[PDB]
Amino acid sequence: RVTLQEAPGTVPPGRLPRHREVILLADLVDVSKPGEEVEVTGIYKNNYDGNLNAKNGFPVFATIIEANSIKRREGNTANEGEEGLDVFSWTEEEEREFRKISRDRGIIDKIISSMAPSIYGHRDIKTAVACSLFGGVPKNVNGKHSIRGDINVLLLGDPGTAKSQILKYVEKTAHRAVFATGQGASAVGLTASVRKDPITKEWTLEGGALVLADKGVCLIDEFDKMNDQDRTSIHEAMEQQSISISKAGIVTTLQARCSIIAAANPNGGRYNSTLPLAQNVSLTEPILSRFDILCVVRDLVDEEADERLATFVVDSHVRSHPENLNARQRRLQRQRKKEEEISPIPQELLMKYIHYART
Amino acid sequence: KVDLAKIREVAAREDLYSLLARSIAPSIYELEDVKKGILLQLFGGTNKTFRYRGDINILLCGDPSTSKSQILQYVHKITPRGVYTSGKGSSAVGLTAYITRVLESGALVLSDGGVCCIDEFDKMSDSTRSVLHEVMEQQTISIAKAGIITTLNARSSILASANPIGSRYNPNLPVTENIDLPPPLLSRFDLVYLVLDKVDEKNDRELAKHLTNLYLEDVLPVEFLTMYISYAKEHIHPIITEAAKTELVRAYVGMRKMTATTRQLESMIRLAEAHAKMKLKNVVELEDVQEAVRLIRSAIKDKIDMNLVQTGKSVIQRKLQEDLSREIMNVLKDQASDSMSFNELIKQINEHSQDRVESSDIQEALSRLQQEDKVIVLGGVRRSV
Amino acid sequence: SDEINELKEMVKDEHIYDKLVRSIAPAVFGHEAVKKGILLQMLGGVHKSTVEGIKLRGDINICVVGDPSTSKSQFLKYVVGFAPRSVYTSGKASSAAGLTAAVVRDDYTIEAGALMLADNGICCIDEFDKMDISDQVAIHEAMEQQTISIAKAGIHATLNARTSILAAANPVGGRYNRKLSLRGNLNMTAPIMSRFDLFFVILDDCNEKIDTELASHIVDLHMKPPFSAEQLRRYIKYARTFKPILTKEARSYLVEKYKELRKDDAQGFSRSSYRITVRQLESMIRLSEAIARANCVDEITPSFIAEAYDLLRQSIIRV
Amino acid sequence: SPEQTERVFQISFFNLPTVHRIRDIRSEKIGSLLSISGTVTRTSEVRPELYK
DNA sequence: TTAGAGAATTGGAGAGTGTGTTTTTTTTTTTTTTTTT
DNA sequence: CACACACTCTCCAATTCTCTAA
Ligand SMILES: Nc1ncnc2c1ncn2[C@@H]1O[C@H](COP(=O)(O)OP(=O)(O)NP(=O)(O)O)[C@@H](O)[C@H]1O
Ligand SMILES: [Mg+2]
Repeated sequence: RVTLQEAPGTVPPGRLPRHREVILLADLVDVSKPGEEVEVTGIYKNNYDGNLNAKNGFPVFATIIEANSIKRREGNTANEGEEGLDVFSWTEEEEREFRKISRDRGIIDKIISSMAPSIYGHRDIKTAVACSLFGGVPKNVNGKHSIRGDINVLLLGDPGTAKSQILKYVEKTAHRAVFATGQGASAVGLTASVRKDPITKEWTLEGGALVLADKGVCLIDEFDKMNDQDRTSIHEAMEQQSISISKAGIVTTLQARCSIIAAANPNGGRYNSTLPLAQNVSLTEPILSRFDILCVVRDLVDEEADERLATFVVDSHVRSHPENLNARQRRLQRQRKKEEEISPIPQELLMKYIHYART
Repeated sequence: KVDLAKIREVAAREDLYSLLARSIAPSIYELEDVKKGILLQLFGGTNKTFRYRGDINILLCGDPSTSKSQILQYVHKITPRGVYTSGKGSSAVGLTAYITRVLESGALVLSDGGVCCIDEFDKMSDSTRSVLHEVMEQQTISIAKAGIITTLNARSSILASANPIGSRYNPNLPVTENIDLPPPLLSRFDLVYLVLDKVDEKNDRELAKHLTNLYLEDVLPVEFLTMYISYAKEHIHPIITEAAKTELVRAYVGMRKMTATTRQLESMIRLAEAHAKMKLKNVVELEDVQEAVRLIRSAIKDKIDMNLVQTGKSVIQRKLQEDLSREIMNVLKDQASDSMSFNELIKQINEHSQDRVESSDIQEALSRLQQEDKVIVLGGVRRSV
Repeated sequence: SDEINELKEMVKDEHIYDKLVRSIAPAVFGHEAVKKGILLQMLGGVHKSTVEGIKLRGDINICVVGDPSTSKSQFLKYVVGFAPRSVYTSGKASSAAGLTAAVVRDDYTIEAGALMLADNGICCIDEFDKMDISDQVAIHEAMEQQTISIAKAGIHATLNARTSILAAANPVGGRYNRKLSLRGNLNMTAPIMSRFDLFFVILDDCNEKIDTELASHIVDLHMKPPFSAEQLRRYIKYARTFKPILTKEARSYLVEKYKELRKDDAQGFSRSSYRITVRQLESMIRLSEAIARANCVDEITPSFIAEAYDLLRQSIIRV
Repeated sequence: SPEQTERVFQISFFNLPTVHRIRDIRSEKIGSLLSISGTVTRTSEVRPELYK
């Protein structure tokens, strides 16, 4: 059984989420993990049971969805071009297309230009995001010792510079990803926590953002504005890529092989270029050294770079305007037209190319 | 369990306003202007639907050593509806409202048009002070929890009472300081009375001889007053006359020339309605408006101290901003750094620069100078632009 | 058709844009540039989703600042009375989880906050400078990314907060210290100072002809506008259905007006800005779209960018 | 087409002369058409009654 | 045509079989989040 | 376990039906 509840972005605010019991049978069991947004197809059914009829006082029947398939609502979701139960699967005619483009002279600089293609400039951030989004290779040495393969990235800089838009793009683009923000993220909402059941009423583990992003990315917006007690929960999952709980007689270690991308502002809200880094930021050497690419963003005035940037932002609003051979195919030639003005490579191909290169 | 002609006996009278004042609380010695204003709070101003409302709000302030709490008792005895409580007397949600295993309701609610009496108001916790702005400014409360999304009408005339913090209230120093209470909540009261007197024989010879006068034996509408109030609140609904308008403006201009926020004009309008509802007059006139002023002048005159600021202290903050400017520039000239430890900042600024300024004022001026961006604070460390 | 004849009578009018800023907050005397801002906030810019899956904010954020006496909260009273999907809240009563969302137990779940309860409408925040900075920072995602995202106990989540913010503030010291640019009067830092689209300073500078006019309004307000609230509400619901387009002469004009804002804000040897970021370029787009919505026109003229640019200068220039 | 069922009709009376409070409810009025004014504290799932 | 003797069907005594019932539920520790400290 | 209730099974006699002679 799976209790399936309404998605909090479709649930109208201040009104309760509804749920249904879903039943998974042979070959559908173990397909979805607690906390995913899931889409089910199935048979809606009902049966008599006396407890309803007893407590409700009417001849009323419980209802159950016998599941016939499951899909996980990853990707951008406002998209007609992405059929099937797995949006990161490829076909043979797609793998052959990855092999073709992988031997384009300058494929790295095409892929980097295609990271957040509607964000102008910032090629060092796009470079750092590309590296973190593909990752390195994890290593184990005679069984005795292990080395971290994930690349962690800190976007440090001034306001209104697409640090948060770069992170919200990586949440659409990465295979498994989780997003968290400042005072909204706790030490054990990251990491993991122990739950007590109301019925059987003994202890169990609930996985946090660094488990639900395992073999994936965790995106930490406004990392400077976390509580230091919450921010210091990350130190094990950066290097050892594990979460070692010992609480309530549960003593164990979860795996937590995420890449972490973080976005922060300097002290006083602005970068001050005459100071050393350790004075521009409220962080310290053990957490600053766990990040293995640092990007500093300075929003300096310049009369020609601000023409090139303002031109790109104006054109990006006009191109993205919601009022700019059958319709379900015919919308895809205009979506393809608009996307290929900006990007060297289709976004649907780059999502599958990244998952293919990772796996 | 457990006639109209009588209104006319009172409503015709020459002495009427003073009669009612001397009979709402007949044990209480003098404090005549406190009685006179509380009386207008019982009737209240006027109301309309389609904003402002006929609720009135009063604060008493002064030493714990006096009968002002006994007034707060008489008002709870006289008033239709109403509740008596005090500042420390519950959690915030116990004074407003809460949700349970379903409405919990507190002293600030279920008293529409009724006097919410509160004592110890100076020592109410600040989280509980921060309950009142939606009630005192919009007559209403908002909540959303556990599927409930809701608003509740609070609609109470507050009668508050407060002590000085610690010792006797000093008369030189300001009312904002001496209660330790925030001006945007204080400015929200329609009247504030300093209920204070000195040791004074030519009063106290009378007061002691009055207080002991009660024990000697085996005009006062002792019930008919609360019924007179009830019938006045049922029947009488004043309106501004054109001959009232010219004075309400002229007096507000006089007070602005003299030092008067528009909250004073809103207080004058609602009091001049209550002073026409008293006398049952149903119409507001020059002779009513002039008492609404005279009561406010007797309250405030007896610059409005917002942000706990004073003219003779904001000039000091600007001199402290200049003191930081010069003190850091001369050290940048003579010493081998543009930065100094906060210990050496208190050991320039506090030791010989000026009369003794504590670290909290330095941190204020310096923070407002971070906002202007002329020094950088790091961690204990401070460095010139 | 009884209502369609009123919308026909409105859109035809030679001067409707003037009639709209005069019908806003009619109980408040003066402050006509704030009336104009509040109208534009209720119309909003067009929300846009990019071919890269990146979302762009359409909603406008207004900050009103001034003396603790000078009428600012009467706008918040008005807006929460007039506009659908709206809430009132304030700074001393605030918390990070009160504003955004909290986590409740006894299993964990979401309790909706002030910025979710106002999703697709206006969150009015009073006492804003008196809000604890540890609780102020909680809205930086909900102001710009228009979502609140959470990781606590067993309940990770992402929630909508497609809300316009209207914030009322007092200077640090009560009096707007006229010797200072806005950036120094107010305890806000560049991260949030750059989120608000435009700021209005409003004041009660004591002068007798103004004083007599204001007192005359407040006494006449006790039982003594070219459109009704029911008319203005129907006009707005109509205007909100347009999705204005930036014409080629407007696209090319907009880049030069942003350069002229951006050139002047530069400070120190590095030429760092403080107020002007590309959020202010996107603010000229949002404002010129709302200015077009009030005129009920589907296409943006460069004169609507000039009207947006003066609404941005009116926040910046104070010496 | 298949065969399509009997339609069930919800007759919805409205605009009664008088409104009762939850405290005005008395068993003497069982089986009689009232109108009731109140505020919702909870709502259940939408469930199927076995009707026929 | 009444009335009385013999045949058929129904009522219910009572014997037989089968099922459910005690019943509690605060207290005390451990945790994780909000806020009022 | 054992003792009440819920429910079915079976037999016996009580009543009414039907035919005959007084
Ligand atoms: N280089 C850029 N190219 C295009 N658009 C940009 C660029 N920089 C910023 N923007 C846009 O302006 C807004 C600011 O980006 P955002 O990601 O919200 O700022 P940020 O860098 O995270 N600043 P902050 O939240 O204050 O720390 C978004 O709408 C972006 O789309
Ligand atoms: Mg950001």
